This record gives sequence, structure tokens and C-alpha cells, in this order.
Amino acid sequence: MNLRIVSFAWQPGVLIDDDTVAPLAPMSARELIALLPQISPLISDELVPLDSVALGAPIPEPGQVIALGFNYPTHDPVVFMKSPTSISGPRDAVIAPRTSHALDYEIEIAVVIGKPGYRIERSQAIKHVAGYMLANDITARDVALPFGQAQVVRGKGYPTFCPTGPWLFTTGSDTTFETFDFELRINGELRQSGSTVDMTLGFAEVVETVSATIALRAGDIILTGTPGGCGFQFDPPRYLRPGDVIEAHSAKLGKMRLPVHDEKP
Amino acid sequence: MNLRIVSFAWQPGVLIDDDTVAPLAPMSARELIALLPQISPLISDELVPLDSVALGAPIPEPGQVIALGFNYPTHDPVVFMKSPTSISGPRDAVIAPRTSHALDYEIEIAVVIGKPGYRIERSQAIKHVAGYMLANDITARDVALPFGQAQVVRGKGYPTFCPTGPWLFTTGSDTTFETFDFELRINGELRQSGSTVDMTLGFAEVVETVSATIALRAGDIILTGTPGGCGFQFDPPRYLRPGDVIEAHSAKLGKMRLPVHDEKP
Ligand SMILES: [Cl-]
Ligand SMILES: [Cl-]
Ligand SMILES: [Cl-]
Ligand SMILES: [Cl-]
Ligand SMILES: [Cl-]
Ligand SMILES: [Cl-]
Ligand SMILES: [Mg+2]
Ligand SMILES: [Mg+2]
Repeated sequence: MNLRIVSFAWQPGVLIDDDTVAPLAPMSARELIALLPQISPLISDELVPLDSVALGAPIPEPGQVIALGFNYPTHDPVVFMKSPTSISGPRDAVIAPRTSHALDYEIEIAVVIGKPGYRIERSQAIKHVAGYMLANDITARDVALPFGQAQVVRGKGYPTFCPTGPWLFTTGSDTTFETFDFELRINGELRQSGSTVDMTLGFAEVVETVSATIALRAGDIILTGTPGGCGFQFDPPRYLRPGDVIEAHSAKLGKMRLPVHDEKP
Repeated sequence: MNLRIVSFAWQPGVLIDDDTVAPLAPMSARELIALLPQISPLISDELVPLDSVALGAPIPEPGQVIALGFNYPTHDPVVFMKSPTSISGPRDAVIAPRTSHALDYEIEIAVVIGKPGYRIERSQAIKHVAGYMLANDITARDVALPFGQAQVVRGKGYPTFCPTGPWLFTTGSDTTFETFDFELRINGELRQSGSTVDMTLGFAEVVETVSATIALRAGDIILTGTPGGCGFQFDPPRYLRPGDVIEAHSAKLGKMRLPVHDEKP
């Protein structure tokens, strides 16, 4: 029942197995999100290589992208917004703009909204989530705090600053939220390691708190926070460098490989 | 050539005269924006009361809503983002949430993007603007600064916090940006009075500076700043009260009348 839905970089796919995928139309992302609960058994009962096709952002045009700051202890929570045009795919380069010398990474688990809602009650949060995706809240910290009048939208909003995927891991038949363990490496070296059990606000409370002040629609994405190990937390800092490769992994949500390139002056 | 396009509260309309409107389909908002320059002469050459029909937000589902802080001297500029679900119509109530006792008004002129762009050059900015709308960047200042870790997205993002309209005043044949004079009153009393000549960053420079870090699509809205006279700028403050009526006016962009109601505890 937990389907894994991809986008061929519009064309939806589902994972046949953990190594193989198939096109789905023959058998809009936001518009397929809103119809998943009834066709989920259809698609699942009615059930080629993943290394050989190009995979996009699973939700390529979310209505809004909400990101939470300070939702882990090693990194109350602050609601940020990322430009929807920051959205990017699971193998796409992160491009450090000409205007930044302090580009940071932040591995997060995103939920994708499946039914609209406002002042969603905690116990009903699960009914509004279509599923989950791996994500990164890439942030140009020097742009965001040009004198540490913050420019947080600017710092989080450039193209390529919201990598997502490789798939939407659907909620299927779940009556509660799932738990994930996730890691981010750069050139093979461990930078971040988290479990969603360390969230100050769990998935349900995230949906509750965000929707307490922002009305949500199907296709909206919420990044639920990053743990410690970010670039800014060291001396010297460990910000993204030209030629770094970000590798992010979660057992249920797949893997990202994001090459880093600087814009030239 | 400067058409005035409304939305019947989807159904587009054009203003026949300053007192009368007509439906347009027989003769998507974002999708009509992207086709305006070629049908503009069609609609204009091929050219009932306004007090008798309900008028909506002219762009009801913009992809993103950007708002500028500090773009007037009496109020460098800071880029904010409003939730697209804050968008609201020209006669719709502003609803002060249960969680705010400091709801402020900010009359602004918005531009609406008509052609996509990123790192738009100043002299080409006009080619990317479909037109202009009156707007308000309503802000719950106590939510935004819960200890004057800012919650600016929260403070600007509630439903009803981005009134727009009554119409999209199109660019038509203009080779440069136009000038507007605008005012906001509450229960007939003058609060704010501005002219776009006082913008620190003019319309073209707004498009340039915003698009220098955020990629823009057709249907995106930019609020270009508010002048002085906001609630927070007085002792005692002059924040929106239950039963206040906001009246905003610009000669070319029409008028708003927004009743204020508090959510009960
Ligand atoms: Cl989409
Ligand atoms: Cl749960
Ligand atoms: Cl996992
Ligand atoms: Cl729209
Ligand atoms: Cl100009
Ligand atoms: Cl005017
Ligand atoms: Mg974050
Ligand atoms: Mg403003």
C-alpha cells in the first residue's frame, strides 16, 4: 500500500521494486496527489531500471514550500518559506550563486499535503498527508544574514536550493505517521545523521502548528527540520565547496546525489 | 490598450467603462496572463454594473507572493514572502486571528509577472510585467516579532492577509512603468498616502533585485512596498480594530473596502 511515486525528468512513475520502475499514466502531480487514496488500491492491486532513467522532483510545482527551523535539538520552531522555483530533483546540481561564499546543506524529511486544511487538529493531520519525500533546505547563510533586516527568503530561495526526491513515499493505509532514519554525506564523509524521533515537533504537530496560521492545499510541501552537523556549526566552517557531492540517504525514501558548482563572477 | 481585468467571485471580466464590466470568456488567470499581449489588441479592438457583481482577487492562485519591506523612506529593501493562501479579494473581510492583538495594514502597489524570468535586467523588467494591482501586506506584528527567531512568514501568511484588486491594470503598449498615487483610510480617516516616485527601488529595479535571487513565473505577484502611517508607528498604536473598515484607493487601480473582524477566543 505504501507506493513510491517518481517523476521522469510531466510523466509519473511507480517503483516496481527497489531497482526498477514503470510508467503509470497508461495504467498533474498535485492532481494525482488529490486522487491517490481511491486509486491507491487500484494501482497497488494492479501492480525499466531506476539507474537508467532521469528522475525529477516528485512534486515539481507545489503551491508553497514551508520549511521549519529549529525543529531538532542539535540544530519555538520557526516557520520559513522557500520559493517554489527553488524546487529541484534528486540528482540535480546545487548551484551556489555568485553572491554567496557560505552555502549550507540541511537534510530534512518533507511531508506532502494531500487534502486541503486550515487549523488541522493533531489527530487528523495524517488524513491530510499524501506522503513523504527526502529533501534539503539549502541556505546561503551570508545572504540570509548580511549583518549577523534578515534576508531569510533570499537565502533559502535561489534555484536549486530545494532538492527533493527521488520519490514520494505514500501513506497508503497508515493510521499514524512513520519513523525515518536519514543521513547526509559529502564526498562519502558523514555530515548529518538524524531520526524523526528527535523532532521537537513530530509530523502530526508540524501539520497542526503550520496549519494553525497557514491554509494548506494539496501539493504543498513542508520540510520538517534538519539535525546538527551543518556547515555553520564548525570552525573553520564546512560549507559546500565547488566539486563537493552531497549524498543523502534514507532507507524508505531513497538517495540523492547532488553535485555542487559555483557560478563564476 | 491598458485593460482592466477582474475576476467574478473562475470567470474573467474586463471593464467596459469605469462603472461597468463585461464577461470575457465568450468574447486560468495565470494562463490568461501568459496570453495577454497577443489578445490585448483583439480584446481591445473587439471592445453590467460594477456595483452589482461580486469581484474576487484578480490573480486567485499566484505561484508565489513576494512582498518588499523598507522600500519607502517613511516606512536595503527586505524580501518577504506571503503564503499564496493569504490572497483575498477587494471587498473581502480581513480576519484578525485569535493569536494577534497587533494587526497592521500596509497599502502597496503589486506587479504581476507575465513572462518568466531569472536575473532580469532592469531595462527588460517591463517585458515581464503583465500589469498592476492594488494590494495590502496585512501583518500581525506581535506574531511576526514574538520577542522584539522572527516569525515573519507566520505574521504575514494567515488567510485574508493579502487583499488584492479590484483589477489587474494591464501594461498594454507601455514601454516603461507607470506612476501611481494611492491612499488608505480607515473609517474615512486618512492613514497612508503614497506615490510610487518615493520608492527607493522603482518598479524596474524591484523586478531586477527580486529576480536576481528568485526565479519568477507568470502569475507571480510582487508587492512593492508601503509608505508610512502604519499602526505600529504611533503611540498609542493604530492597529486594526474589530469593526474598522479599510478603504484603499488609487485612480487607475480602483478601490478596496475591507471590513475587519476578530476571531473570537
Ligand atoms: Cl506539481
Ligand atoms: Cl503520529
Ligand atoms: Cl527510513
Ligand atoms: Cl490564478
Ligand atoms: Cl520605468
Ligand atoms: Cl493612480
Ligand atoms: Mg530548515
Ligand atoms: Mg510590505
